[PDB]
Order: sequence, then structure tokens, then C-alpha cells
Amino acid sequence: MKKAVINGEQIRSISDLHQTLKKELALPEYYGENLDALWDALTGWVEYPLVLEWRQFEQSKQLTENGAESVLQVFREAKAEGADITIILS
Amino acid sequence: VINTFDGVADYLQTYHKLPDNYITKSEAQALGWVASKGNLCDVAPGKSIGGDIFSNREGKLPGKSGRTWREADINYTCGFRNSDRILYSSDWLIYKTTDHYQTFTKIR
Repeated sequence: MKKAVINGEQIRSISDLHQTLKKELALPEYYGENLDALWDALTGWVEYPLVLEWRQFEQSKQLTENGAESVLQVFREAKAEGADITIILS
Repeated sequence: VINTFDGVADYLQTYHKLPDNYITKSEAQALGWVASKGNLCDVAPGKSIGGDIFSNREGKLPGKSGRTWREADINYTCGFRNSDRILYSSDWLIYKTTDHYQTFTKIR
């Protein structure tokens, strides 16, 4: 198992969000910090089974010009396409 | 194997398909590929990940009616996946990225 935790109220920007995911998910140094890079990481790099706990999501949505939702959506698409992802919105 | 930018692009334009050394993520997984272990060469000797749908999520590649995109890994030999990809459309536009999808430059 492998667990990433996002403290959404500590997210500073969409860039900072990608940098948090990169640490929390042990992504490669070259991680492109964009939505296609994130998709590639979740479907051909990241360790499974994967648990994502995203705390205070609404704060992170406001701290990132709404970019937080498109980042969440990548996880939901990977899961919906069969990736073994458990998503916690707390 | 055919796995360089010009190699795969030449081959894509000539045959309208990827070279034989490519398998999709789902086909590799069914061979036992555990991406976090970096074990592709152990379960699929000589193969590279390629052929999967590319959704162009940041919208940097040009859109057109009825155009869809696909991707393949470039310069992969063994171990963990690298940052290089070739991107080719259903009407045979071909782009490349070497910075994990941050930027794309057209090649064909």
C-alpha cells in the first residue's frame, strides 16, 4: 500500500499542488507538473494500491484558481479506468 | 528496436502503426508489469510502453474535428520510465516531448 496526504489549506498554487503530489507520491525528478504528466505518473509509475486523502479540498480549490478540481479529476479517471485508487475527501 | 524520435516517426509515417517493440500499458500489466518496480524488461524483454490513447489534457497539441492522439515512450531501454514521448494523431501529425509533457515540438 501507499498513501499520499494533501493538506488542502496549505496548498499555495497549482504549481505548489503538483510539487506536493510529487513528494507525496514519490514521483520522478523529471515530473512535468501538469495534467498529462500526472496521468502518466498514475498509470505507469506510481506504486499500487494507492490511497489518496485530500483534506480541506474546497480551500485548495480556491488557492489554485480552480485547478485543484482538474487534478482530482485525473485521479478519478485513472480509478474509473481500473486503477486501484481509494480517494478520501475529508 | 525502433525507439528513437526519428526512428519511430519514420516508422509511424511509413506504416501508420507503431513498431513491434511497443505494447500498451494494459498489455504490459497483463504480462506482469509493475510500474513502481520498473520491471518491464524482466516481464517483456525489449519492449517499450506505447500505443495508449493520449488525452492532451493541457490542450497543447492542436485539436481538429475527428482527430485523436496516442503516445509512446522514446529512448526507453530498461528500468524506470523516462521523460521522453512521441505523440502522434489519427491523421499523422507527430510531436515530441522530452520534458514529461510540459512542451511539445512538431517533428512530422
